[PDB]
Amino acid sequence: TTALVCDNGSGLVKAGFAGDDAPRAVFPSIVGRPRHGQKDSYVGDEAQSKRGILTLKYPIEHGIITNWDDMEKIWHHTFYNELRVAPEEHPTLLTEAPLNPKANREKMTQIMFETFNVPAMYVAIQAVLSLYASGRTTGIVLDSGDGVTHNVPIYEGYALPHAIMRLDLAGRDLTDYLMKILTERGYSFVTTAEREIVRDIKEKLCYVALDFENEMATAASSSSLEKSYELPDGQVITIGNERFRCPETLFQPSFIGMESAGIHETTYNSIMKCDIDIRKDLYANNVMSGGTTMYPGIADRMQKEITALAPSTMKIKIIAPPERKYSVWIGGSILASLSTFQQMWITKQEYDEAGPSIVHRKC
Ligand SMILES: CO[C@H]1CC2=CC(=O)O[C@H](C2)[C@H](C)[C@@H](OC)C[C@H](OC)/C=C/[C@H](C)[C@@H](OC)C[C@@H](OC)/C=C/[C@H](C)[C@@H]([C@@H](C)[C@@H](OC)[C@@H](C)CCC(=O)[C@H](C)[C@@H](C/C=C/N(C)C=O)OC)OC(=O)/C=C/C=C(\C)C1
Ligand SMILES: Nc1ncnc2c1ncn2[C@@H]1O[C@H](COP(=O)(O)OP(=O)(O)OP(=O)(O)O)[C@@H](O)[C@H]1O
Ligand SMILES: [Ca+2]
Ligand SMILES: [Ca+2]
Repeated sequence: TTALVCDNGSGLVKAGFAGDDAPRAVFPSIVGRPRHGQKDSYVGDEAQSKRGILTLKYPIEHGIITNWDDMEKIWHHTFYNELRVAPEEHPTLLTEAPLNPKANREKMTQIMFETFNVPAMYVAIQAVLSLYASGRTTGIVLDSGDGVTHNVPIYEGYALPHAIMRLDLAGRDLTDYLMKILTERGYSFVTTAEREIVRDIKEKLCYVALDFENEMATAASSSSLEKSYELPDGQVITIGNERFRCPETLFQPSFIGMESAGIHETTYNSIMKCDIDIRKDLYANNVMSGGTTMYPGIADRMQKEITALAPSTMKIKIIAPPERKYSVWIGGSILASLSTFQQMWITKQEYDEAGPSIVHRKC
């Protein structure tokens, strides 16, 4: 009876056992079916590698599960293939997006008990789990993944739904933009294989400039910011100002034609929707989570930008844990293992005697 933790993301599923330091399984949130072994369906890395003979579907869009048949296949693959577990033997903690609809969390609960016959289950908000992994119960999380970005203020352990901000700009948009600007440089990154290559470039060589203009001027007048990158076939290319122009989009979404406030502004706006009494607690506990917060320099830039927006007397701290690609998962692991959490699981009996809407009371 070890609990399972499944963190379901737009781009990647992170899954494993409560008490482990990291998820054992990290794989793409993709289900593929034949166009014309062969097997009836494929999930994860195998679906991506065999994509030329498959139609791919992405059942989590901007953090929200939108296809239940495909999501069932993802969970089945997680349990049976990746973790090699019988879900009927393990309490299972799932994660969900901030502002996940009531009907959605009901269907998650239904499927876990009825399809997978789990003995117990819980559904927790991703950003809240990341805050827990940072060792606190009060703060404001910026969670940015492959498909969605949220600001989530949290007080005494619970998210404050009225102040949550959602922005449909995240890692996939940054990858697409890097493809575009490397192509404008004189290269050609346009195909699906080239998307995977550019994602690798983004993850290895991009960074957030402390000051965009200073960095552009450095790049214009020297080769000091230029890095080499070797493609799979051996050709070597040069990346220059694209390294920081790509993640700059988070702070200035207009670079890709979005009129949204940038991540510093949405952080400020979210704090200002909260009760005035807790705002200082939020400013002093800005926690970054998700893969799209991984850029070197992001914390210092956030500190600078929030300082410029906040009152002059305000103490501001940005916490950017090294583990933040997996901090939602870690939060789930430590929560599921915690003595005081054990009474909070929805049990199989509780489900049988209430149905899926028990999720609103217990979660
Ligand atoms: C080495 O592993 C760590 C890696 C890590 C990941 C990360 O993302 O962040 C870093 C660490 C982090 C920045 C860190 O870095 C070095 C610094 C952090 O600074 C304070 C230090 C953390 C220590 C690791 C931790 O030592 C155990 C310090 C400790 O200090 C006293 C903190 C303890 C917190 C009390 C504890 C809480 C938050 C955690 O408890 C396990 C929560 C799960 C409690 C949740 C809770 O009380 C809610 C409100 C209640 C009800 C549920 C409400 N829900 C679900 C609402 O939505 O749950 C029952 O928090 C912890 O015990 C946190 C433990 C974290 C780990 C074991 C992860
Ligand atoms: N070192 C890195 N630098 C920049 N981006 C990174 C880095 N590592 C991972 N990423 C990006 O992070 C994203 C994946 O992060 P994450 O697992 O948090 O998202 P997700 O949970 O799948 O999606 P979402 O939370 O949006 O639903 C991808 O876009 C990936 O390219
Ligand atoms: Ca996520
Ligand atoms: Ca703008």
